[PDB]
Amino acid sequence: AKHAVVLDQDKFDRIMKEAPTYRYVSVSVLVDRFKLGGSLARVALRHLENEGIIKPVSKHSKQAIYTRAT
Amino acid sequence: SLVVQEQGSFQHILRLLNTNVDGNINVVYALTTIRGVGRRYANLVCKKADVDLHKRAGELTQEELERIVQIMQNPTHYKIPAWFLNRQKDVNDGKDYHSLANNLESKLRDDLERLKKIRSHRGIRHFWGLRVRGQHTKTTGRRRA
Amino acid sequence: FVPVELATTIPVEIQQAQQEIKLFNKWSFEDVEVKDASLVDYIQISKPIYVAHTAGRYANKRFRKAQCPIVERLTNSLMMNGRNNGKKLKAVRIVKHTLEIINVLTDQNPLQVVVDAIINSGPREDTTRVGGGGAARRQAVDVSPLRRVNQSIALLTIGAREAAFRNIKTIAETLAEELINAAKGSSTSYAIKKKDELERVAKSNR
Amino acid sequence: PVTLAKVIKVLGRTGSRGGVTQVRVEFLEDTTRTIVRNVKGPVREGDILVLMESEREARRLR
Amino acid sequence: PGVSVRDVPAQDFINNYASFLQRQGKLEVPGYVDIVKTSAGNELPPQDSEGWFYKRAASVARHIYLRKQVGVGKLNKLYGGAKNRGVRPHKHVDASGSINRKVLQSLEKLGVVEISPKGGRRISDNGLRDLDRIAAATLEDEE
Amino acid sequence: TSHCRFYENKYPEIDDIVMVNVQQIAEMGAYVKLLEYDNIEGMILLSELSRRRIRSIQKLIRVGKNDVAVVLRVDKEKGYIDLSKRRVSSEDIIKCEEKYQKSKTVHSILRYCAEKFQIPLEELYKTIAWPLSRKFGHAYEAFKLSII
RNA sequence: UUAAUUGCGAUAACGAACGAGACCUUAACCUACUAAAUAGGGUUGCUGGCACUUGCCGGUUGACUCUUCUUAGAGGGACUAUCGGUUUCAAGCCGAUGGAAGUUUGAGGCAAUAACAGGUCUGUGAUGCCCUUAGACGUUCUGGGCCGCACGCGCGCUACACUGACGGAGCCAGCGAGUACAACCUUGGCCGAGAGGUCUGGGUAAUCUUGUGAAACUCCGUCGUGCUGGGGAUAGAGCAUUGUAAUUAUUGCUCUUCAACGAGGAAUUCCUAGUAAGCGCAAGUCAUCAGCUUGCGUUGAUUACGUCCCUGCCCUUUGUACACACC
RNA sequence: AUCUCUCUCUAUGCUCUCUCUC
Ligand SMILES: [Mg+2]
Ligand SMILES: [Mg+2]
Ligand SMILES: [Mg+2]
Ligand SMILES: [Mg+2]
Ligand SMILES: [Mg+2]
Ligand SMILES: [Mg+2]
Ligand SMILES: [Mg+2]
Ligand SMILES: [Mg+2]
Ligand SMILES: [Mg+2]
Ligand SMILES: [Mg+2]
Ligand SMILES: [Mg+2]
Ligand SMILES: [Mg+2]
Repeated sequence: AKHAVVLDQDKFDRIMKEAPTYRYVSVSVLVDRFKLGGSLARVALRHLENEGIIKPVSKHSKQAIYTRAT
Repeated sequence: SLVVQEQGSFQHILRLLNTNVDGNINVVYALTTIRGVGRRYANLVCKKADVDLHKRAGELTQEELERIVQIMQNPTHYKIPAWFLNRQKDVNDGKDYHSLANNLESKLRDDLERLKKIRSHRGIRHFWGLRVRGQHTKTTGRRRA
Repeated sequence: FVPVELATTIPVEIQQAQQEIKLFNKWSFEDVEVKDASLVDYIQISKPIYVAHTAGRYANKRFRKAQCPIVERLTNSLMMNGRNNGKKLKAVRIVKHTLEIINVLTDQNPLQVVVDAIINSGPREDTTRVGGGGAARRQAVDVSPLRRVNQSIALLTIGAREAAFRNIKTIAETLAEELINAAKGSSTSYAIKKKDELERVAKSNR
Repeated sequence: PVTLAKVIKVLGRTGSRGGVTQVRVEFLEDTTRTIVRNVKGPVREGDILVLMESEREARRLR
Repeated sequence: PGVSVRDVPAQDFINNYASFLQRQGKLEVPGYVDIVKTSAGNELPPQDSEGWFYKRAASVARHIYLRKQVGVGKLNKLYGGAKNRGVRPHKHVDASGSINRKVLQSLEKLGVVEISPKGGRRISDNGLRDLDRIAAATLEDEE
Repeated sequence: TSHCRFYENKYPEIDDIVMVNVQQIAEMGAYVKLLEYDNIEGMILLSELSRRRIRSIQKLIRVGKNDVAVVLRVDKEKGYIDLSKRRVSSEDIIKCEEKYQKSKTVHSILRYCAEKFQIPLEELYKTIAWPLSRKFGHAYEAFKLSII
């Protein structure tokens, strides 16, 4: 990945609007669909999960299993 | 954990202590790129400074960087004893020093020169281009110069 | 459903009809749809194992290998290449994650999807180095069911392995994706492609 | 094109390397045919065997 | 009906205890907190600056509660692990010997861990009470 | 990422002459990259690699090197190439080589521009190489005509 | 037929003897027997804690009671048993049931005849013979040397990273081995940031070290496609330790130094179930040092159950201008 | 009367020798 380890405002907005429609949400997924690549993606995911937005399925760390609200 | 998005304030790729410090490596691990600076001790330095490790390379404000530099170059005053730094005890001053960037190599060179002058075994080996620290050259070191 | 009163603390899920119906760690071991005719006692299903981790004897008879749960077999196959020889717990965890991914993406009971993938990857026509003097001659030989299934499983695992070798994608997700591809939709997964190539090769030879 | 036939009896095992089985295949669609087929791998009696090959058959493997 | 230390999950409990310790004023920290690697069999010191030694203390307390006659050496053996000798296969090396001792001393000062006239350290009644309280808190957090 | 096929359409045709750079040997033959058509993976099944029995595999074919080839089986759905080396006739070989060279030259032309300005590669391919090909047959011929 | 010159049987052969098998040694099964502060329970005292109405979790050499686990000892157990078919229905085999177990139950240990011109006089006071025998090839002291390095092979280890690494925090093993006419394994309490010191005791043994709280693993993190926190070679500099003696780093520990190395050509080894591999540990050597062996034990796959194609082997027949026997 | 039917290169090699007592 060509850097892309920034919690940029535009990037955040994109994430907000692209995490729905798609059923599966993960760090790997984010990396694939070109936004954040690596460590700060996890942080972003965490801060999307305060109340609602994306619902958890995983009860496990390292691999994240998350589905948007239907 | 940080929810802060941050605007255009951090400038990536920094020129610190002459040697180029690269972008978005985790402060400690950004400092490691500089010679003389190494992992654990970098971390310790950071801790001493009182900057949070979970930050970007460009994130660091100038003052913090300055403090870090000070900690590195003058180590003894900020509670860093012997089992800590590069040239412990030393051969030239008696005081211990945490040599950096373009100093350690120079010191090494000086040592080599002295050895050569005084024709010691290690020095001889170095002159030759041979393995010093207990190795059997029956197999060891076929890469050459 | 029906809370059993104990001095020891037991979770609600356990109390509920999991005592009544014994299907998986909260997944359907029912449905039961094998697309090809019969194929049972070669792809196991039926026996509702809770967690894909059973210590038994599945090498000590000719066909007894079949009575391994398919998920368990998958886990075992995943358990491969230096860094991961032994450590079946890890494999089990990965399988669980894969299942979760499947559930998330394109819904359905994941077990059925897995079964479909197993069916639709594996080859009908195969090649053996018969020789003809030891040279490059390979007669087209049709494959036995159990063996074919095993091969398919192996190739699925291989695909995942290939994907994971220096990548952001954690093994499980990748595996799930490839499984889905194999089942039906795109058929751009590695394993399925390989199988098809093999079949083609077999066809052009006798 | 898709065909499938049940196995009933094994006509031994043949091959320079070996391992590859000679089988007697009976078609579940019309039981009038019992053909000599090459099968790779572990195979017993009463198994459904998918065949991409329709009519071609061989006995010995050399 | 009630609670004890054995019946409550490990890591969560430990973290709760650590949090409690942090909240509390008395701890008696060394002059070398997060300067040591906690193990000579370890390569890099602990992360997230503040605490971690607290966590270790909590863990030690838990261990003491579980057993009866545990000394410094045994605790050291318990912690640490495989030291990356690099090119040479990794042998099991014990933790940093003094750190555990310091932790024990701190606990003694707080009044949670005492000594038995057989050899080693055992739990104090106050300590037991504290542990029980922590367990209760953890239970509350869960449900 | 840099990609896109050598010719006009996405997928290769039956009995198309190609040049194959050898990647790695497996079981069927080799998973080669076709240098006359994109970089789509295909295989030479062990029967049609050479005219005669030559015993050695790493002297007449060779890993890393290019081989004069022809496409036998193509499946216009996803991506499979059943390939031959033997079915290439005497002579013919020279022609194939020439074609390969032409293709290489074409490829060389289309990258400098990209380097100078990024922008989508597919678009570039569309606006430089394809219409001419459609009009005649090959891009190198068109280039030659232009030069003349 | 069988792993088997293992059987059954045809029978100028009959009755044999080794060998195999049996046999030992252990590993599994014995809620059967004998038993047990040097092995664990059980109830109750004696208390500690939280619920409190009984209770749960412990501590304590308090009694007393046993013995399922831990130890052993006598013994027993499976013999292919029971059917199902197949086979001159004999020899046996594959499948099913029951069983702790049905591959000779797994693995060993002993291993025949005949040799090899295999290996060693560098295990010996096991020696023939030849030599040197007093400035000695005997002997010991001092110091090197076997550890040298343009290279070429053979073992092994670490890696080439996300199933990762790095932090925490979970927490679980079996073989051992260990003190006297010497200086062992070392606990527990204070030193040091590690290594390692130090006063003490326990243990010349199921007790003490040691439940060897072992790794790998397990959970919460941190890092995130990068020769990059992957790799730790090579170099510096310093603190201890063993030893009369560490330079040609003995080793250990702290530091900094960060190369080759993106899963490996042609080639070839090893393996068919607690096996392969991963992972440790102890022992042997040992004053100090394991990347080594030898034994354990954790974690535990994939694919065969077959053929003679390559590589051998076994017998039978066959052909040999070969017996130094196809080299 | 029941067979069924497989396949190719591969060159050479120099270091002895042995009986007893009836
Ligand atoms: Mg019977
Ligand atoms: Mg035996
Ligand atoms: Mg002699
Ligand atoms: Mg002399
Ligand atoms: Mg030597
Ligand atoms: Mg060896
Ligand atoms: Mg490291
Ligand atoms: Mg590693
Ligand atoms: Mg034990
Ligand atoms: Mg690095
Ligand atoms: Mg030595
Ligand atoms: Mg000859």
